[PDB]
Amino acid sequence: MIQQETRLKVADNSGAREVLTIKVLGGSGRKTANIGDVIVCTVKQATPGGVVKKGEVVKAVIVRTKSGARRSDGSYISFDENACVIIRDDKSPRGTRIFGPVARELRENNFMKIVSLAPEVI
Amino acid sequence: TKGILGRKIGMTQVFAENGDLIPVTVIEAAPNVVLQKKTAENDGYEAIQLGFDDKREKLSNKPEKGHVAKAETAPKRFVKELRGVEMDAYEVGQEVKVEIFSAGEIVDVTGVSKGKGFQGAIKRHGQSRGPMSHGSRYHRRPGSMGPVDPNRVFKGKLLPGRMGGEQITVQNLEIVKVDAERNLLLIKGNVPGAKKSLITVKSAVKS
Amino acid sequence: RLALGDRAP
Amino acid sequence: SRVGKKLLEIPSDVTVTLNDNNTVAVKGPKGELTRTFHPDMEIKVEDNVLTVARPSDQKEHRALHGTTRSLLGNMVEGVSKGFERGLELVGVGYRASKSGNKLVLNVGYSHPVEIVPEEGIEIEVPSQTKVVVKGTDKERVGAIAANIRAVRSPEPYKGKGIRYEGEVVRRKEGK
Amino acid sequence: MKVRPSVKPICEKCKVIRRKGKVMVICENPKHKQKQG
RNA sequence: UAUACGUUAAGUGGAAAAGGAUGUGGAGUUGCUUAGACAACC
RNA sequence: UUUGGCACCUCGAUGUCGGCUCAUCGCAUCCUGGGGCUGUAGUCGGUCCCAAGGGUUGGGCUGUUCGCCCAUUAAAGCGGUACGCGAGCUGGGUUCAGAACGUCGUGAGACAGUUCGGUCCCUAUCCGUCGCGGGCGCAGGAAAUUUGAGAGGAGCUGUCCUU
RNA sequence: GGGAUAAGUGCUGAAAGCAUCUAAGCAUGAAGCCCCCCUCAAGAUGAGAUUUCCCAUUCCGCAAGGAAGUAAGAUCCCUGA
Ligand SMILES: [K+]
Ligand SMILES: [K+]
Ligand SMILES: [K+]
Ligand SMILES: [K+]
Ligand SMILES: [K+]
Ligand SMILES: [K+]
Ligand SMILES: [Mg+2]
Ligand SMILES: [Mg+2]
Ligand SMILES: [Mg+2]
Ligand SMILES: [Mg+2]
Ligand SMILES: [Mg+2]
Ligand SMILES: [Mg+2]
Ligand SMILES: [Mg+2]
Ligand SMILES: [Mg+2]
Ligand SMILES: [Mg+2]
Ligand SMILES: [Mg+2]
Ligand SMILES: [Mg+2]
Ligand SMILES: [Mg+2]
Ligand SMILES: [Mg+2]
Ligand SMILES: [Mg+2]
Ligand SMILES: [Mg+2]
Ligand SMILES: [Mg+2]
Ligand SMILES: [Mg+2]
Ligand SMILES: [Zn+2]
Repeated sequence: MIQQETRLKVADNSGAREVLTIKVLGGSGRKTANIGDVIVCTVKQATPGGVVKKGEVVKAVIVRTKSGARRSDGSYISFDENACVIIRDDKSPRGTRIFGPVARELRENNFMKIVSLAPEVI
Repeated sequence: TKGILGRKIGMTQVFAENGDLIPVTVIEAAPNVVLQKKTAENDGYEAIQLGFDDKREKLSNKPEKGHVAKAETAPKRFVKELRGVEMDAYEVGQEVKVEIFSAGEIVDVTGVSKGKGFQGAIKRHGQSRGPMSHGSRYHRRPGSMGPVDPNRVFKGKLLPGRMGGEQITVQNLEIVKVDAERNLLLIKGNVPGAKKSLITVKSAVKS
Repeated sequence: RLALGDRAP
Repeated sequence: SRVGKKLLEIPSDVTVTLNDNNTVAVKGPKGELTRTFHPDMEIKVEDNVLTVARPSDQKEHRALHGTTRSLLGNMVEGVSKGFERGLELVGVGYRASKSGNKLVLNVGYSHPVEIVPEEGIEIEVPSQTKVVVKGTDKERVGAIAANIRAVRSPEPYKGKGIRYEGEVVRRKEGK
Repeated sequence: MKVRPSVKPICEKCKVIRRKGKVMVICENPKHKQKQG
């Protein structure tokens, strides 16, 4: 459950360390985004020398959340943190590496490059 | 149209064959009995009157006993009509059983919503609170009653009052399982009302 | 209780 | 009305039955056509010559007079010769086809469009790209012809679509 | 359609007619279609 | 629910202007027309 | 709906900006539905007609209305209702007494100039609104099941795939 | 999904030999209108309908009315949700 002002760790090597959520995308009054949803966000903390710089507005896909996600079989997945991956408009990650486990839900939304790069998909 | 009366037992869940976990409501509907057929000639409209749930003799009265004589049945606790049914398909005294339905069939379920007693505008109409700080003395109140010009409040200014206890229909629920021996329908999802409350299960009107 | 009153200056 | 004053020749096999409220049934080789006319309009058949007599000279009657001749004139021509409007499909892959009673147009949509002609009207599909509505009632032939043209009416850039036979399309230029 | 208070012939092929109590112009040139309103 | 003769078809009557119009009633002037007009159709 | 003109109600008081809460109405329509014309190839548009059913975002700055900006959205409509709604809330501003700046004034002081601070009362009688009972009626007294005159509710819309 | 319509599109068609969606006649056509869907609803005094139950008591009265004890049935009171 990510909303305007939620800060997320960035689970990639794009240069951004922390982003602030500017907007949940996909409809007028949409309050909240979950795993596999895209957000507009500003980079609040960056790694020095990275591609993505502090202050850039960027799109990111959420790949883990504390709220987590329910599956049709009645099972759930939750993580210890909220994290996203900066993306281009075609869903490809701007970085080359993904850190930490991502949720299976990203396959469903056709974030395949992310799912392939992730060390674990739970 | 087809339909039956039962009691809401409660909720549980069932694994589907694909492994999906389906929440279900258990309705126990012992065989309903057709107590009366209303006809266009006599009554001005076609319907059957279903009785459900045998009542002790002490709890019956002579007018009730007489009304269920033609159907040759014990006095019934709940009596409802079904319109839209096939009149020729039913006879007075006929038992209507849960196996009229089958798994996968889409139904509408009707019952009385649980009672909540006297409730305010926040709970009853989903209104916003005023601020909780910044000097507010406006928390759970119902908002302006309206403009000055009419010198009166228009009808349908929503206010506190008794909430719940209303007839509610939920449309397009799926029968998950029919257990003919135990007289159970298992219906996907949740339906109006308290446990033990009378539920009417009908074939869906938008089918 | 107002500072000025109704239809203040 | 000049039109109302004009008499009309009835062929021998065109019976002209009358009834209450000047209701003229017209039998012939093709079929039967009934039409209730306006009460005041006067009508008479002598020596196989139907003539529409104008009762008054009010503009209301000046209108109904010419109309009543025209309709009877069409009712006669209907049962004798019959009417038919022609329709021409124009455009790549636009094709009509009869399918029992129904016309079936394939005119560039993602579904085929079907027209069921009512009792009396009949539709012929000589070419793949040509339709003909045949019938006795000139009104009712025109109606179905228009209903068919309405499916995909002639657009102005390349003239594509269902047109009437010998229809002038205002042809605009694209670029 | 031009909906305007002044319906007039724009060209020589324009016909002024009257339908359902409304003054209209009809023309081969569809730009010249006018209804009074 | 008068009488007589007219007008209106807009519920005009029962709120509005420049202006626009083959609405309809009454007058009147005038071009052309059985040496055949006007419309249609070589 | 503006700024005004007039000074007709109210000075033995008709609380006064903005916001909040709650709406409701108009249509001169912002979106969605239906169309005509196009200097409409297509995709987009422009312009006019019908249409008020429903819908019509969250932030930065400012007391602000407004506006500009960020990011969205199908869209981010315009207006009315005592500039809708303070016996419903707020009290930033405006609008008392303190103090100060610039300025004007010999001065006391003054300024829709600014600045920091500055008491928001009321147990609802009547109508009205939302709920809930009692009474009698409905040509006998009862227990159930009902018809529906009539009333309310709902009414939004995106994207992708396919063709 | 029906029904009827708005703008719009017409068909047939004269007034006005032609033309003309209109005057007679016949269509089509909107998230809109009336339905369809959900809820309340006979104090709808216009008080509706159906099924079933009780049964024509006693005493006052010239009757008109009145009183009493009851039937079917309900309630007081009580255990509660
Ligand atoms: K009037
Ligand atoms: K005053
Ligand atoms: K106050
Ligand atoms: K007041
Ligand atoms: K009062
Ligand atoms: K009643
Ligand atoms: Mg809120
Ligand atoms: Mg408080
Ligand atoms: Mg009043
Ligand atoms: Mg002009
Ligand atoms: Mg009027
Ligand atoms: Mg004066
Ligand atoms: Mg006073
Ligand atoms: Mg309008
Ligand atoms: Mg003002
Ligand atoms: Mg105000
Ligand atoms: Mg007030
Ligand atoms: Mg203040
Ligand atoms: Mg000085
Ligand atoms: Mg001042
Ligand atoms: Mg100054
Ligand atoms: Mg009704
Ligand atoms: Mg009754
Ligand atoms: Zn023209």
